Amino acid sequence: VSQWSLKRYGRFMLLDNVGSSTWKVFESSEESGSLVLTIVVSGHFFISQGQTLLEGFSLIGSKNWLKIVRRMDCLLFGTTIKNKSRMFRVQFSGESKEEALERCCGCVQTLAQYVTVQEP
Amino acid sequence: GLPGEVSQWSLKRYGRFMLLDNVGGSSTWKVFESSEESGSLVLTIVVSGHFFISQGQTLLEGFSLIGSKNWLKIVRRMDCLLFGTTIKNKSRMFRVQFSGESKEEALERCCGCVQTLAQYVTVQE
Amino acid sequence: MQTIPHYLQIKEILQISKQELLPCHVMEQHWKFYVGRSHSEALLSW
Amino acid sequence: ESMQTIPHYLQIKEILQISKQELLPCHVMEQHWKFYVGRSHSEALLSW
Repeated sequence: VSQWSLKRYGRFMLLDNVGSSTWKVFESSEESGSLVLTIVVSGHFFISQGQTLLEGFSLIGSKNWLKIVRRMDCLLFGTTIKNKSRMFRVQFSGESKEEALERCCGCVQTLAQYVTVQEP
Repeated sequence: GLPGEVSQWSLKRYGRFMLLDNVGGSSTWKVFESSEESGSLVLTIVVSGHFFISQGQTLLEGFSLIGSKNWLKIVRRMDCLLFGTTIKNKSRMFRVQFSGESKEEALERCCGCVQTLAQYVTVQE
Repeated sequence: MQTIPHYLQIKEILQISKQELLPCHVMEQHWKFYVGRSHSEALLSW
Repeated sequence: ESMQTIPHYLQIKEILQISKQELLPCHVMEQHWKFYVGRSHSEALLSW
């Protein structure tokens, strides 16, 4: 069981015009809880802030529907499911840029056992 | 190595059913997995007709099989069992998946359990 | 429980969350869902 | 539906459902996907 701490996490949003593209952003903070992504040995993936589940799916057999791409210390996730796709991204917490970059790189490693991770 | 009036099956997983709240309900299983750091799930039937699930030194379920027809309903499907209780008016559900070397080994051991269970209560198939 | 044999070596108990408790009518629906006639996927999926 | 298995050590009580506005057709995403892919917009993913 390996978990990494997150600074922010964002959902891609398509605002109706009365479309324009925005991100619904979440930030880890004392009044809000800490963003934490965890990867179970089984092959399950979660993103949670305190006691609320933000993301939850199974990495196994996900080459077909789930693509993720790394950039620096950020992962972007794109998921197609019953012919409807969507995105969310994440920025790994860390003391510096050198600290955080590690944990992101650790994670894309841990991810590799189930999906390939585009990496520039 | 315990006395011979206790039967134990080791288990691979155990799951408590629970409702989750949508913020802006939906259902899920709270899951415990046998693990070296986490200790070993075991199902234990004593000949008193007492049933225990436990992991390490932690009791997870505990009740008596005798006269549990009104309130307890059990269902098998391959190497898993499902348990449904209905005590007072409140109700809950948990499930277990047995463990072994092969899908047949686990199935063997599951079925062994239900036979020991079938001594005291009916279990469906 | 209330009477645990000593050889089990029981020290702590994991009590039932409020969210694991269902009104009966509400549970009886999920039960029929999982009793598997229609499909057994969800009872062996983990 | 939503994730039918959660380990016990996460301690999850609530689930933030998926907004119908977050589900886009598979190609409008792929346009938006390709943007963050390319080198022209390297560092455009660290926007926030």
